[PDB]
Amino acid sequence: SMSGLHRDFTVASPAEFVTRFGGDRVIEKVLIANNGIAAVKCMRSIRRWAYEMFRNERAIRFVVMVTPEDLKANAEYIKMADHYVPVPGGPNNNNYANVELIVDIAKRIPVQAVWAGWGHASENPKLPELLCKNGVAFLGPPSEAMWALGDKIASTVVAQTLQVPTLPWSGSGLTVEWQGKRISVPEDVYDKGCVKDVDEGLEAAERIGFPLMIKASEGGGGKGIRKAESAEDFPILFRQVQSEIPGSPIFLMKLAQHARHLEVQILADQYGNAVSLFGRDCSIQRRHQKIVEEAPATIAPLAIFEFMEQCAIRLAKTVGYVSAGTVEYLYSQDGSFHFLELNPRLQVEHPCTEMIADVNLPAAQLQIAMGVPLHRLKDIRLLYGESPWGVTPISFETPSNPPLARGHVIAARITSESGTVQELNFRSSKNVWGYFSVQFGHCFSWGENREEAISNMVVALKELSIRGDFRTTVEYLINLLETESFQNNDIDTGWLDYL
Repeated sequence: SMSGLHRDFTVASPAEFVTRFGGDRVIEKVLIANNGIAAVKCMRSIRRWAYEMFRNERAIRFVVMVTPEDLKANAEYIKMADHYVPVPGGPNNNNYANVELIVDIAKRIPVQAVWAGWGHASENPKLPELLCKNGVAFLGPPSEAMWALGDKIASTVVAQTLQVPTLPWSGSGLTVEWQGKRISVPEDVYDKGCVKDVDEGLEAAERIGFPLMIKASEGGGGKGIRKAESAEDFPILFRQVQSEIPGSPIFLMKLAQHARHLEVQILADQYGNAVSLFGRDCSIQRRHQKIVEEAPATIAPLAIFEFMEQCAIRLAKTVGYVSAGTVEYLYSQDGSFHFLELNPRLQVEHPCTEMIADVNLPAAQLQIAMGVPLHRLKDIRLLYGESPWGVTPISFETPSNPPLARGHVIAARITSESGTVQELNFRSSKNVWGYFSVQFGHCFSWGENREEAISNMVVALKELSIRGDFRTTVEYLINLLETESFQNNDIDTGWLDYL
């Protein structure tokens, strides 16, 4: 995982840093509630920052969890960490996703914090909840924020309240009344967004139009989802969704007719300040999978993408968000965008943004978790044109130097033809780096401009193809990246099919 690329700008210990930087809580021992690439990038990013600040890569100790599997396969993440605690094997609910387990190990060590990144319990509000109730910090939003955010039903009411365009759904039109105190959606208004039976489901279904999606809020992970295309199928489809994720609330939402998928990168401290770090473009997908990703998103006019940025920050500030998160939008060929959801966690394609904005996200996460306020994070100060170590307040809303992304990035999701994660090296192109977890992986390419970004990524995939387990699986990526349609960044993405 890439960590990036006279006075004394260093302290002697976490303690001094917390004190010196307006911090309010010292975290020097962290438990990583995850494994694989997530566990690797978390350590690498933080340790890079630890070295820059303490001239000691180990200043922030790490304790990881190891299932009898990862352990036997010799996952690299195991020897990297400072301490590791062996955990039960089997599905994640017996480990990396078992919340009681995490807080239990978190308490016994003890650590001052936990990081889960993405996957597993990363989005389960009961984790930060149980952690705080035992005085263990969380490198992610507080349970209140995720609560106040809720599932799609709740968050959509909130986007709507804040007047953010949304796709027509069973809850279209619902809002709540809106100094402090985060927003909350009444249990009664929430139910007005669901559907209890085929009777009322069909009702709303007619008001929305076909085709549409039948989705269970508790659903997710390939479950609790269906595509209704006619009133003659709604009944069986709706009952299908019921039998798959029983008891779950269900809602309907219009099926977006092939548009762009844009993301906004949010970063917020524990004081009310939240900023955007440009966004990502992930309109290229192969069967519900983000294959190729861009950064920033150029497809959309800076004026319109900047507005999405503001709404996103608004949305975040309202739920009292903390740390990093993603707000997904749906930009249309003409100029219409709709809020889709907010990711209460860091994503795997984050290195894109780290690359165009020079921000070490996991390190930001850790400093915010110690109470350091945005204007006191070196990476942000620099991004805002300020002093690397000044104490000066930064006006994020109306900055004197509106940050500009440095370059363009391309990200490709790759697949194969001891260890769990393999770091990739390229003698060919030099603005590319990647990893491969053994199954899937990612490659990140930097370029002075989009052209060079695409170019480099390609020359890299080719070097990649020399590898045995990569003689075919990445061929279509190269062909795809070289297609003229992609070359000119056509607003239309249809061409992805007849490839």
